[PDB]
Amino acid sequence: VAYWRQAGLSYIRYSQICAKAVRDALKAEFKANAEKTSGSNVKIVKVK
Amino acid sequence: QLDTSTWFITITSMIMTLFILFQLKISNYSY
Amino acid sequence: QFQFTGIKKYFNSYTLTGRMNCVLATYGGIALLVLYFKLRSK
Amino acid sequence: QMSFTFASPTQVFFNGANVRQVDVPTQTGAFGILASHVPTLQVLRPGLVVVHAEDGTTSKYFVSSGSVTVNADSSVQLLAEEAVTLDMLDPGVAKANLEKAQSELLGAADEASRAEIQIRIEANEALVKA
Amino acid sequence: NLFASFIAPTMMGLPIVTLIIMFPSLLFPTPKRLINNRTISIQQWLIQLTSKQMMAIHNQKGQTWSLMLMSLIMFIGSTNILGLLPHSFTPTTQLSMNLGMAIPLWSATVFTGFRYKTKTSLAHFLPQGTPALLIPMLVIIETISLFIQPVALAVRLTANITAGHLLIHLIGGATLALLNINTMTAFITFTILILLTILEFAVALIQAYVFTLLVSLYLHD
Amino acid sequence: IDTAAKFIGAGAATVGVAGSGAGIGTVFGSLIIGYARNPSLKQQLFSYAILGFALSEAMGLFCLMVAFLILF
Amino acid sequence: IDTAAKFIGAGAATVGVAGSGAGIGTVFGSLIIGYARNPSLKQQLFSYAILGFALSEAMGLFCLMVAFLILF
Amino acid sequence: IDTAAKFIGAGAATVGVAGSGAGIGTVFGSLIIGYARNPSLKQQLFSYAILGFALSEAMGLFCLMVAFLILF
Amino acid sequence: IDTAAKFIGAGAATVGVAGSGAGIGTVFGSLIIGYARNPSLKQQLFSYAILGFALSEAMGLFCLMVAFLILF
Amino acid sequence: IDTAAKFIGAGAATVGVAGSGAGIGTVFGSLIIGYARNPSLKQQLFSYAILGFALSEAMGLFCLMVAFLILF
Amino acid sequence: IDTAAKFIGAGAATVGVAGSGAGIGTVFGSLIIGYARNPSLKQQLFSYAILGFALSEAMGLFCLMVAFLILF
Amino acid sequence: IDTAAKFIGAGAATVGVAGSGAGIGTVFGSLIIGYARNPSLKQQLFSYAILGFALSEAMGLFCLMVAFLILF
Amino acid sequence: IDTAAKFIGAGAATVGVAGSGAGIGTVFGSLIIGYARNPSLKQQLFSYAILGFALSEAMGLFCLMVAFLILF
Repeated sequence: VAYWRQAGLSYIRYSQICAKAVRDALKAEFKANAEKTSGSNVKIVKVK
Repeated sequence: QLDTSTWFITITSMIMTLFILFQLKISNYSY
Repeated sequence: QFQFTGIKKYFNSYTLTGRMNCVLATYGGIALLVLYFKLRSK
Repeated sequence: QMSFTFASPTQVFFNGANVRQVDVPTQTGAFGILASHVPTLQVLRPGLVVVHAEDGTTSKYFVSSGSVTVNADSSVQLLAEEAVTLDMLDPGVAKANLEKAQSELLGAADEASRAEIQIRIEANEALVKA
Repeated sequence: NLFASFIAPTMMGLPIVTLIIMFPSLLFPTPKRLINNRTISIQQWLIQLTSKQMMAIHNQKGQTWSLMLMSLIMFIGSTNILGLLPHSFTPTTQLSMNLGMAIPLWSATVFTGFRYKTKTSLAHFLPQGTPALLIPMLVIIETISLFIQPVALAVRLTANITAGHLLIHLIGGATLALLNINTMTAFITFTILILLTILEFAVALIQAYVFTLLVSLYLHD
Repeated sequence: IDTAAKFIGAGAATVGVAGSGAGIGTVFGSLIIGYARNPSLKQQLFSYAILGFALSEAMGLFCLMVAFLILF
Repeated sequence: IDTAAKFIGAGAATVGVAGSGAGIGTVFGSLIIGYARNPSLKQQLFSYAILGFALSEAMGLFCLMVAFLILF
Repeated sequence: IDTAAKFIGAGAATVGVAGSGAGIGTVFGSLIIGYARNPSLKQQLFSYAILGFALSEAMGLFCLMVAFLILF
Repeated sequence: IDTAAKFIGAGAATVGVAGSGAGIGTVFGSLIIGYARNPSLKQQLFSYAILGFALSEAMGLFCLMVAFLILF
Repeated sequence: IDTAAKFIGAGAATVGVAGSGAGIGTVFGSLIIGYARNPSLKQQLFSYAILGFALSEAMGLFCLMVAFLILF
Repeated sequence: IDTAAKFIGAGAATVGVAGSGAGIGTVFGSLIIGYARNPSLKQQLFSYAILGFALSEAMGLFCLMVAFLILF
Repeated sequence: IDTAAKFIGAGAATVGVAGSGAGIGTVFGSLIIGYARNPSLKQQLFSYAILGFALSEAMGLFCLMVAFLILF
Repeated sequence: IDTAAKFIGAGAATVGVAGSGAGIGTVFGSLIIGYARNPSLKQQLFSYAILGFALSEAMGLFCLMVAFLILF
């Protein structure tokens, strides 16, 4: 148990945050990997 | 000091109080 | 009087084993007798 | 006496390669893997992983998160969400991000959002070391 | 001098040890209505809270002993706390009643175990599982270990309270003497600091005394 | 004749407090490491620590009683 | 003089009880860290702790009994 | 004068049993932590524990016997 | 013959403070390793360490006070 | 006289056995924890245990021989 | 006789350095394993170690002071 | 009769080396455990190990020196 | 008279050798738990221990030699 746990954060959420933080630090020349990641292409439709 | 061979009264009184007074008062409880 | 009937069940039911105070009485009597002998010896 | 596979969702670095040892900065302290290590299963934390080749050279990579698995034999699978090299990084932008993340702590109101901010500052402070 | 309070069975023309030892019972009024005042509600809540934490192990026969154990713990705890008063006389200091408390219950447990479960009660001497080939050596170890329980159970209670009171009295004498020579409030600071520990050290002893007997009873039940 | 023997016997007997000090040091030391495992249940482990310290103190306190007995 | 020898021997005899404190401190220190690791097997852990505390007390009280016997 | 020598020799030799308590505390503590990891293997762990406890208590008993011999 | 004999008795009662010199080391040592795995929660750890150190040193001051009393 | 010297020397020398007991305790404690962690390595683990036990017992036997020499 | 009864308390008062040595050994040892767990937190570890060693040695030197002051 | 005091005082002050002998083992023991988990940083672990050993041996040498001074 | 003091001092000097016996068990104990992990890395582990055992026994022997020196 760490501070992120018992705070409403899951391991997947923490992995997303750390991966985003690492990808930010890259040089502007190599920033084309944001196109490769592009994690936002799935919409959510609930039952109601 | 604690060993003066007058141990009859204390034992009798302790037995009396422990085995009569406290059990009877503690029995009248609800939970 | 009116208190025996309150815990009569306890006394005749479960404290049968705990009612063996003979060991304590014998030990106390022996200790007192030895102390009396020592005091009388002076 | 080892089969090391350092894979990523995009590319592959090793596939069954034999190396003498690998050092991993996992959770709950550091680690060292050699010969027939005892079986273990642990997740990673942002840090630097070094692999010592049979010749003697040391290759370095930066890992964000993933999983580690050492099985009964000398087979190790290290699957990481991220795998990058320092040569494509800017230390200055790292320091700027850290500087902003510092004030983000006091900017936060609720403990969950501040927990996210704390993860941010933890990642930023971890990477600026090297 | 120092050994004055201990060797003093309530000095009077007629001994009044009975009055001193029966006094604590006049602090627990018995309930008589569905809703009562504040002073007894706390008592019954405390009794309920303590009961569910200790007697929740025995299956059916140990539930019968519940009243005796609660009475015992309340009695010892009430006797010990009242002794912190400036000129009180703690009956638990005397070894006589401590010796008259341990033996009956221990004997009750030990020959209750043999009456119903003689086959298993005889087996507990030999440790469970195979202890290599050292059987005769450890057989004589655990049987002598059996007899020491009441002696220690009485002696620790007889010793710790006397040690605490001796410390308090000596520190008080020390802080009195240093008034004439120089000025030092460090000693009264020591006294006030130690008083917290002496105040909270009694209830731990009550709990340990009751818990050991609980464990011993559960073994043969 | 006897005063010197009683005083030196009391002075020798008063060295039994080392074990209690070591025990209480050990127990509290284990508590901090155990707490660090998971911040939850801190009150339970604290209760265990307090019980252990009190038990060690009881097991080591009756040494000084013999010293006071020999003194008086 | 013989009584003085008995007194000094009794005073020097009690110093062996310090072993009980260290053993008690160690056994209890293990229970907390072990429980913290696996908060499932409370009963077996406590039974083993109680067994250890019961067995460890024998030596110190034995030495104290020897001192009491030699003094009187 | 010989009785004084016997008394002081007995009072000095009785100290050697102190180490038995520490060893007993050590072995029992190890069993607690050991059981936490592999409760399945609790059968084999005891045999080791008993062996150690018996060995340490035997050493303590040997020292006590030497003390009794020097007393008599 | 009196003050000279009390000199050794008072000097031999200042060994109990040595046992207080190990519990403190064990306590602070546990603090170092305990927080090493959990870098946060420093304040509560520090408070617990301080409590343990104070308790052990008070146990030592007990023996020191007994030694002070023996002289006079 | 010589007899009192022999008695005191024999009594003081025979106390160097606590170290052996403490050593035996630690060795067995490590063995159970070690096997508990990594099974299927009993040969080496048992091997190291024996060596340690033999070393500690020899260390104690040296002091026993010293006591024998002092007495005679 | 006064000189004869002196220098024996002084000799018995210098045996109190054992606990300080044990504690000074225990602290530095805990630092080694702690450092190996997490190399990042080094300066704080070293500060804690230094504080612990200084406090332990300060506690230990009290016995030497008492022995010297009794000696002269 | 002062020579007897010198001899027994020197004999009593010799017991001060137990702490160093017990402390030495924990440092070297801790080193083996720390090296096993992280072999790479083999160089740094030593400086601390040898620092602790030097401190412990100095603490023992102090008691040796005071015993020699008393004996001469 | 001086001969009796010589015997008493020689007997009392050997007490301090208990430190080595305590440390050997801890040293070999570390080897068992250390070998439990990364077993193949064994040569360096054994080397480290040998040094600790040698140093502990050297300290023990250094303590002992004063007994023979004072005896003759």
